[PDB]
Amino acid sequence: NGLDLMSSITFSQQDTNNLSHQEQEYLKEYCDLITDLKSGDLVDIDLSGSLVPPSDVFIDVRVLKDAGEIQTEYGVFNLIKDSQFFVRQSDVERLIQQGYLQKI
Amino acid sequence: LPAHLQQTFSPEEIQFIVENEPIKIFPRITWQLITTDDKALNNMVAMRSTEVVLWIALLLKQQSKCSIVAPQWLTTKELDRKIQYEKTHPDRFSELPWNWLVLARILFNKAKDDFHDPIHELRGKIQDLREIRQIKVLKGLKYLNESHLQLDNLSLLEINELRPFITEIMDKLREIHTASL
Amino acid sequence: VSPQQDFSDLMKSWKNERCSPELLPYPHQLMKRLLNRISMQSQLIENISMGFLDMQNESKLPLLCMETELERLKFVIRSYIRCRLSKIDKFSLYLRQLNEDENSLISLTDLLSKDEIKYHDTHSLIWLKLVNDSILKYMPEELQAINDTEGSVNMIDEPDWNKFVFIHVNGPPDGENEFGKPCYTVTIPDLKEEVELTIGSIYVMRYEVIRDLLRDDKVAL
Amino acid sequence: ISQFSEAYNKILRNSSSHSSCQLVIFVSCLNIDALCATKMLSLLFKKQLVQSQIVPIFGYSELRRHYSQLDDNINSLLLVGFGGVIDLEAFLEIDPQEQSFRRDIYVLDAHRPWNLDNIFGSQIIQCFDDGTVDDTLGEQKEAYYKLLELNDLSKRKQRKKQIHEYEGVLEEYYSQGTTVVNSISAQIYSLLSAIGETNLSNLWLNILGTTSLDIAYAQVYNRLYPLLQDEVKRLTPSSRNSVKTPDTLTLNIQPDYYLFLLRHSSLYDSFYYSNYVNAKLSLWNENGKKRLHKMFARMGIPLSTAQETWLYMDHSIKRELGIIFDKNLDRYGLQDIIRDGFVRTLGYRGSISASEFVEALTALLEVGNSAQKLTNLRKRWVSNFWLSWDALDDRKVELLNRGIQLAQDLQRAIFNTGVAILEKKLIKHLRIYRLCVLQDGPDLDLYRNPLTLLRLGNWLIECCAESEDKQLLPMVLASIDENTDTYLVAGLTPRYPRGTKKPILNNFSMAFQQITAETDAKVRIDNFESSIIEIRREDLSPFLEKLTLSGLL
Repeated sequence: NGLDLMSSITFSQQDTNNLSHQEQEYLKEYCDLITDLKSGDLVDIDLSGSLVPPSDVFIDVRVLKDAGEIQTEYGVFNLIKDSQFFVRQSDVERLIQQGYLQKI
Repeated sequence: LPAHLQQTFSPEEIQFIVENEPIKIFPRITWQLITTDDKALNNMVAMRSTEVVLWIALLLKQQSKCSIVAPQWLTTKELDRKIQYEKTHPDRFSELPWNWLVLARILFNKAKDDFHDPIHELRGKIQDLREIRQIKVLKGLKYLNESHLQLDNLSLLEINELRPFITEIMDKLREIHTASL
Repeated sequence: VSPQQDFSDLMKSWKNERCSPELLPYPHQLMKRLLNRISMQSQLIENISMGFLDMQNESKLPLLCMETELERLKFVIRSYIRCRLSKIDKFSLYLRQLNEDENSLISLTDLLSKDEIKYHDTHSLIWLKLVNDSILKYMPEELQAINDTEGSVNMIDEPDWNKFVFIHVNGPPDGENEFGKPCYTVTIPDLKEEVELTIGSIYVMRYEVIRDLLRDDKVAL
Repeated sequence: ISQFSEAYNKILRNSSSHSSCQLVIFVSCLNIDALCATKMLSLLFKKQLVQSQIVPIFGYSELRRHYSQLDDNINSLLLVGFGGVIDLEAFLEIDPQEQSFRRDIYVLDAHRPWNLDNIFGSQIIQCFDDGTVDDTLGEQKEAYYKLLELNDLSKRKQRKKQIHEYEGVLEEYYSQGTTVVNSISAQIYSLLSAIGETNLSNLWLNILGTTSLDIAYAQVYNRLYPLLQDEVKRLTPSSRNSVKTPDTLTLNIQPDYYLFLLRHSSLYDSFYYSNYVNAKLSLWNENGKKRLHKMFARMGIPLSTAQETWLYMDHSIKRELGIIFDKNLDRYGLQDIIRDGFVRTLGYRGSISASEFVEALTALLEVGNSAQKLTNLRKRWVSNFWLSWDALDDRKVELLNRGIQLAQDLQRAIFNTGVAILEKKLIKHLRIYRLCVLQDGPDLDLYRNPLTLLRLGNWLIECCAESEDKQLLPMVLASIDENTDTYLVAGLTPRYPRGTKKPILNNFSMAFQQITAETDAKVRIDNFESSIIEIRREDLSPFLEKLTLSGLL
């Protein structure tokens, strides 16, 4: 999840309806369960992301057919297919999980 | 849910760890900053050595605002006494900085032009000391028993690569033997 | 009490955590003073970053430094707790059985975080609720309770104290436990005779024999 | 009109920030010079860690889609290779915002003459005109201070007579051919040396830049060798080898050849496809093909040894490669082959000729990848741009070779088809100028790219004229596959046989704008270059007739 600005659980998990609704209730209840952990910290977290440590600390992201610009948080990165942004690790973590960024 | 690896460390994580070790630097510069854990420094004097943590030296090296010192143990003339001392004690692994592999990867990526005679030499030396030492580990690994091992002086990376293996088949081995008495 | 020391202890805790087969006490005294400290510097850097634009009709370095640092240490604890929550996910039952029993120390406000306890009970709840409308309907009368039969078993597992963990021996010498020839500590495995332990050398053994050394932090993992 | 270092400090002060920065440097467009420039530029930014947005623009019309759409916080803008011809102040408009204007658009261009509206009347620039044409250039200087702001009947008549007096000479200016003075890269390096960075791969970027265009003239480049060779003298990896050594291990001077792909292809195929030699020896002709073999009979190089890849040829032939050519080539009139060139050796991988590298990148640009189709195609070129951008990096060589296996193939296409033309004698000498059109051919997919037709057009204008009396006459080409009769037609410039008296200033730029202003029949200047336009087969023929007359040259 998914990740900035989560901001809702949607379009994820290609299994969707094919997987049993009994599990999906558990699932939605579970991400609802983790929203509270998100709400205790005050880290900030971003717990969902950054399993792999920052270096260093600016990277280069090459657009991958994404539109864009949807980068509202922090700044309007103005997403544009065939455009690489010499942007720090901060918004890279959040945006790479979605599927916009490609090369770290 | 850490997923990977998870029981062993990640190769990257041990660099993430080692970069917390301080080493000396040669600042070109002449705010504050307190940061948190640094404690340093009064404004660094150009052409004056000082002791700081690694990740900041690397950071300030990307901007080439500082020239990292070479470690006294990283030299080819120094390494020579070490492989000489290693061939001649096939049992013990000698004396290691314990980070030496990972510092050997890190300080060669950028700082390489700072070293005296870095080229085609030290990499040849440590790729070697990372050879006979590795096979010596695989031939010292036949003596496996529960529960003891002397791995003596051994790198963090070397620990991390073979960890799942040893601490798994020790958990198949010791598992029958504890349970058969 | 120094920041650097709280950090060294943070790292120490992090390693000891990812190594050991089981859960460790929740270190609130430190982890909370860091959870206050980072709330301080994250506000401070945004304040100095915003005040910096006023002198603007210089050097971004201590700001970049600071910020990178904060990314690193905000990673560290996030690995920590993201790990512990997993071990809670695996030990939920065991912990439950540990809670219903009197002796010795149950979850309380200590063994788990005031944040973690919520995660534990809610996960446990929604899990039981999942399996309840899924496969227990259709409920065996003996199998009503989730606990030991015994056999096999279930869970119970895994407070496994015999698992191997790489350990590196470090701690202040008085010259407590040093019996020679080099140094501390005992050892005394139950199945075998002492090695015993030498301090400049890492020795892999069971987690149980060393748990007390772990408590004292006389051996890193 | 400014110090490079000071323009730099300006783009420094408006830059830093948070959420920084913000600047978009526009890399444009299809010209290898652009890469050469903006890569050392981007590396320079990464040095001070200044965040940047870098855009691969193709169409000149395409730039409007960008600048008009996404701009928010960006106080300092940078642009490359555009605006020297057509002014963006009118094109973008601007509309002054807030003196001490908030946004500074730097425009870097090698093209001349500058637009009149650009240099004088400072709004968006901050011009890069420095230092090539300063000049004066008194013709643009009197163009404004006179014009602006401009018994009484004779003073009115006198005044107006003066106004037209300035307007005539002004009309001489800005109506003219577009010709590159110096490679933008060179100047970025002049900007770079004042800051104090001597970096080796940087310098290699300069060498790449300069040698981007030697396919087309020099023109000043013949005297650029001091400005490079001195710099190659300002550094050195080691006083003596010390073989190799595995690191530094850098660029050096060698007797390089306009000969094509000497090091990465077989020798015989390296003459047979080379561009300068396809002319003098009449290689499209079967009767001339033999003359090559006679060259090899003169060299004593086996035919079988000529067919073998250059890495593996015998050592004796290598040591004699700089001699045998002296002994022989002189006799065939081929005496201009041997340049003093630059070659960077990566050691155990191989070595690479400055020029051949450029052949690799060009190779990358077109291959190895109703308005929806053209947009999607130009898009494919935009993606492909980065596939070409990556090859510049040292750490990945593995794909650079994917360029070269293409660069060979392209020639094998280009040459082939090129010969397919001369067999039918499709050249129309006309009267005022030479002209051609390809009505049919194999694999027009390769010919879609502007630069492909720049190189085919180049090998053809080079082939028709050795010289080859008389009257170097600019050439025209056309091709069509899909996108419903787009029939791309690129302007060209004559080639002197190494003895070049005048720049000669391609006039198609003007001749096309005269037609866009007349009946404008399906005429599209959409491509960034003034020499190359688009047309439809319906309106191409009346366009060709209106091209024939009135001739501006």
